[PDB]
This record gives sequence, C-alpha cells and structure tokens, in this order.
Amino acid sequence: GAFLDKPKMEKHNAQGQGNGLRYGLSSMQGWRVEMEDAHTAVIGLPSGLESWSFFAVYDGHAGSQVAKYCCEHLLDHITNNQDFKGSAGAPSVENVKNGIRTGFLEIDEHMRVMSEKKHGADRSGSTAVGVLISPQHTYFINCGDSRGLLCRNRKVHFFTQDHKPSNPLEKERIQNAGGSVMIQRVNGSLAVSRALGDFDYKCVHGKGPTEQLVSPEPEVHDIERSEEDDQFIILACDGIWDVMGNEELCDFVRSRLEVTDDLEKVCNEVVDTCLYKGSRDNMSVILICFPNAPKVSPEAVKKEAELDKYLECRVEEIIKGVPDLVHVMRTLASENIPSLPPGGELASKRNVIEAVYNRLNPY
Ligand SMILES: [Mn+2]
Ligand SMILES: [Mn+2]
Repeated sequence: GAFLDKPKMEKHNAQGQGNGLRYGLSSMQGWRVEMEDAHTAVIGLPSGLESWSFFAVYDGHAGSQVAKYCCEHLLDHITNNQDFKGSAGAPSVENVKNGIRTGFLEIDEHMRVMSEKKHGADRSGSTAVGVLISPQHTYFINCGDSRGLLCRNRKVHFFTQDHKPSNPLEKERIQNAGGSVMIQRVNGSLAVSRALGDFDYKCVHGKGPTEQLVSPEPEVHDIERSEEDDQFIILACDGIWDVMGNEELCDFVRSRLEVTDDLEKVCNEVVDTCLYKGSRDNMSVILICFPNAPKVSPEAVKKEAELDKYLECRVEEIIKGVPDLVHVMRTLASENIPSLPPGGELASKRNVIEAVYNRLNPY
C-alpha cells in the first residue's frame, strides 16, 4: 500500500468520430504506484450493429487483470449471448437490458473458471461504467462506484447511482450472505458492493451469483435519444468524482468545450483539474459529444486569453523573498479572482499559473 513521491502526470489519450459522434479520452496514473484503470471506446460494432457505439471505464482494484480482461471482452460477452439476440429482428429494449445482465454474469463466471483452471494468483476486481449507444437510445450501464452522466439541454439529464455497501439494498444483500457493512466497507475491507472479479467475495454456499457479498449484476437505464437536446456524456472512475460533483463537472466541461473542439485536451483538463483539487487516485475520463454539443465561441476564447494573461501578470507581480508555487497559489486563492472556469476554479488554471512561475523562477 503506497503512493509515489511525485505524481505520474503522463496522459494516455484516444479519439474518434463516426455515427454522428465525437469522442475523446484521457487516462493518468497520478499519485498511485500502479495504473489499474482500463477503458473501451469503439464506434461501429460487429454482427450488424455498425450504427451502434460502445464506451466504458473500468476501475480495477488489487491489480488490473479483471479490468484489462473486461476492457477487451465485455462488449462481445454482452452482444454475443442469446438474450441480446432473443427476438428475430433488431434487438429490443428488453433484449438489450437482459443481454447486458447475461454478458456481465457470464464474463464474471468465465473469469472464475479461467482463474481456477490456470491457478491464478491475483485477487483483483473491477468496476464497470459505460453507455451502449443505438441510433435511438443511450443505454447507461453501471456496476460499482465509477459513474457516468448525460448532459442534455445544458443540464444534468441523468447520472448513474454508485453501488456503495451502505446503500439500503446492498446492505440487505451483504447481510443475507452472512457479512456486514462496517462504516462504508464490506466486512470492513471492500469499498464497493458491486464488481466483476473479487471471487473471494463470491464464495457464499447456496446463494445465487447475484446474492453474494459482491454482486456482478449491472444496472441498466434506457434513455431515449434526443437529436436536438443531447449534448455530451461523461464517464469516469471515482478518481474524478471524489473531488468534483455532477453539476460542477458538467458546467466545467461545457466551459472547456466553448474554447476547444479538441476533446483529448478537454479530458486532460478534467484529469489535471482533479489531481490539483486533491485527487490521489488513478483517473480516467471519456467524453462523447453529440452534434448539439457546446460549440467553440469567439468570446469565450478571448475571455480565456484575457484570464491567462491576467494570471501571468499576477504571478510576476507577486514574486515582487521568492515564494514557492504553493505560496503563490495561496496568495492567488486569497485574491478571490472572478471569471475562473465554473467547477474547475483555480485548480483548472494551475497549468497556466505554473508555466508562468517556471518562466520567472526556473531554478
Ligand atoms: Mn483502481
Ligand atoms: Mn479508483
């Protein structure tokens, strides 16, 4: 159980475009000794689902094996089961909703036999959150305390409910399986009540797969798509949500979008803003934009240039002693500066403040 001396801030990104979608993503190790986050991003799906897309963030615990496996294989376990292909024509809401349940339980069990057969030593587990997007529906999927949300019409239209042990239904299940919730943890150890893997928590004799201490059962929500009102979707692991709320991040992402159409950069900003707000976990963000996502605005760009220039002068004028960056940040915060990005605050502006500090105090 360890942190690094200094955070690994190297971004891993991806992007793509298709089916009237644009997407960006950013993943960062941060203060943690390991990177155990994984993700999927694919526009255009096999077997006659060309117009479908799928995205997901996977937050691994006690190693990355479960996450990494899910990130390569969860999609086919979901679409290649009889429940997903039940009816004859294109799959229905129930086909999709059940297909995901079956796909989740079947990959979990599949990993359990692989781990048994090969004598595997890892005792890892993983959250999953994502959307499966059809020409007319966004199907949110959640299993764990990773979280996604839909921004529609400038507002938080929907978000996923984190599976926490102390949530009433999860508490009920955990107790009926002969465990308890201590403070916020399953038997005082595990911070999530749902996850793939974690097989040591799925050994309760004579209880179903979905009635163990930790369930792999997903929660699925069908939201009907809205060409006119749908703006963007954020998926991210708990490393983000720990330090930003739904509305905030939603307002922040908007404010960034009005400045770039570069989505990897928007995801970098979210991730950095969070590290600077105190987050010490691995972080991974996916941003998927619909055609009526916020547009780059000339005025917004100008306002950011003006703010940036202002922040640069404030840094120099403060330097006059020679205070360190931590102290300059302190002074700047005490100045109560207007027009900082919404949700992001001073933290979302540290990269500008620090490059300036470095220009003026390089040694
Ligand atoms: Mn993790
Ligand atoms: Mn995490």
